[PDB]
Amino acid sequence: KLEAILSQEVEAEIQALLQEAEAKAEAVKREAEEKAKALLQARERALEAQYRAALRRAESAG
Amino acid sequence: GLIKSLAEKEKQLLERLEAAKKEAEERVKRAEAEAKALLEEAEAKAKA
Repeated sequence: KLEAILSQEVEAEIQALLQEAEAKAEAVKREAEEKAKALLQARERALEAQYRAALRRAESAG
Repeated sequence: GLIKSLAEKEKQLLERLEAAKKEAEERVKRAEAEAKALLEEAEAKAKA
């Protein structure tokens, strides 16, 4: 019938839009994990540096 | 065939769109907030 056409113009948009917004809610969240990981990768190198420098200084000093 | 078929069907097609737009924004919303709170845990942890 004619009401069955109407349910199909909607039922198409409301999956196109909600599939799109579940891949932005994916995407932001993927970059959020890859940032936190990298802000701790730079933190890891820094600490190392400070320890290699530190020990050399105490060897020289002594 | 009455006009009531398409009339009272149209005013449901509009509700189906509205929930679509809602729960699109209310989903991305969650992710943006969750991205902030995650990177706070990454600062809180990192300085300590």
